[PDB]
Amino acid sequence: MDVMNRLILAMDLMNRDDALRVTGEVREYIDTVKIGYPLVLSEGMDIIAEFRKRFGCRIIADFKVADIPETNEKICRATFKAGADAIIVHGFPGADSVRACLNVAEEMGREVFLLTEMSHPGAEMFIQGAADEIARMGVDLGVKNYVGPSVRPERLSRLREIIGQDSFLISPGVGAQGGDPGETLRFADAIIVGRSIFLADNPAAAAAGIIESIKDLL
Amino acid sequence: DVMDVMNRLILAMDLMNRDDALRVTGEVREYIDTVKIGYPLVLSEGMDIIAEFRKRFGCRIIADFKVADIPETNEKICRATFKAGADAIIVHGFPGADSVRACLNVAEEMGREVFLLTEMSHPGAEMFIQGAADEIARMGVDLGVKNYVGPSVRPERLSRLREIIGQDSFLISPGVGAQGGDPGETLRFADAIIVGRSIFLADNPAAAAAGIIESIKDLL
Ligand SMILES: O=c1cc(O)n([C@@H]2O[C@H](COP(=O)(O)O)[C@@H](O)[C@H]2O)c(=O)[nH]1
Ligand SMILES: O=c1cc(O)n([C@@H]2O[C@H](COP(=O)(O)O)[C@@H](O)[C@H]2O)c(=O)[nH]1
Repeated sequence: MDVMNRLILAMDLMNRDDALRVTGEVREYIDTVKIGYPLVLSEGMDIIAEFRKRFGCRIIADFKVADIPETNEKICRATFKAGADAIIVHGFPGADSVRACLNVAEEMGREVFLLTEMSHPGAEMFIQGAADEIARMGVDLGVKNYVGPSVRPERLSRLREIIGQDSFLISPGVGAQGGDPGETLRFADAIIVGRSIFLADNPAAAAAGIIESIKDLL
Repeated sequence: DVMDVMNRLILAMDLMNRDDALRVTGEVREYIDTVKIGYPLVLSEGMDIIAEFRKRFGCRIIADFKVADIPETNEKICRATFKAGADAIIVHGFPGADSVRACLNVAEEMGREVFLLTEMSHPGAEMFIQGAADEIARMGVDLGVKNYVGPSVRPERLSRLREIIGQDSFLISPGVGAQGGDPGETLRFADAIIVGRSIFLADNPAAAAAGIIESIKDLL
């Protein structure tokens, strides 16, 4: 997966007008947008097709799928029908739930990203202790795409070690949550950035600035 | 101090087609006044489906969104969900206390309820969730969570969850019917059972619901 400027926009604005305007403002800097439930639940799944029509970007549906296998399959079907190129799945609910997602993705020509460890403080309670094993489970299942936390580079590095250099790894928590763009790209293929761009006075200037700071990694 | 679930039976409406979802829910409305709507239906038909159910049936709506993000995003998801008219939302506990608190804070501000999912009913739950479930439940109690979800298919685990949360907490339980859980046995511990496929895929969903209710008649 070739992500322009190694930068994925997390578009979590909840207003269609603002989301389209801001994305348009930064479109020259990205070709990959992560769309999550804040936008989808506020404006509908039709927003995905609208982004493809306007921007011709790839779309990662950040739905943190975390149900039983039966329901996971339905969620993935509905999501790929709406035009998502990929979907993010939690690993914590175990292997059968992940495999359900992998099956639908294969059927529809899409990718699954496995969320290992998360970036927020609460991740330390239960997720962090399971994260290495979740990553190994991903390897066992043939998962090739992973998500891990920018805010804990030692954990992100360990995740990279587990999955190998051939796997694709993207990482949120850059900017607002304190992660550093350059340090994160030591280990991740691409960084995910939301508020640092979309809440900025000048979103285009914010995006440009982040890219300038990693210019030599591109 | 808890929602009054008619017949102790909650419909899991996981049909993905608006016409079928509406038809089946209409057919069982005399037996059930509380409906669980999840992402299969919402991602297929939009959040306005919640409005449509309220308009047609006047049923309570539990949004089964298994919220499992960072606190910032959890807040936004809860806000959007309550704005659409959901009475309650289901939240995962495994992402930890700050993520749960974020949902509780929005629910408090907006006058709605959070249900905390503590262990799940599928085989995969044994890998990571089961080992964390007792602590997730205890965390819920510490945070002031009053409503919980736990699995019908592991009666020993459901019983332990009930112990942890106490008799005053509200507990609902899926996995009844299609996944093998027994209505009566489950209601030893849960306030209400959640049933999906064994009602909505039945030739006669009303008869399926009526039959389940007949089987637990002495527990109502
Ligand atoms: O561990 C994780 C996994 C995520 O998907 N995310 C997501 O990545 C984005 C981060 O946005 P921001 O740059 O504003 O902090 C949000 O959409 C959030 O839901 C995260 O922050 N941490
Ligand atoms: O542990 C759990 C938690 C759930 O929410 N569920 C949900 O409960 C419902 C079960 O439906 P069914 O009766 O068709 O098996 C589904 O909506 C599923 O997503 C579950 O099955 N197990």
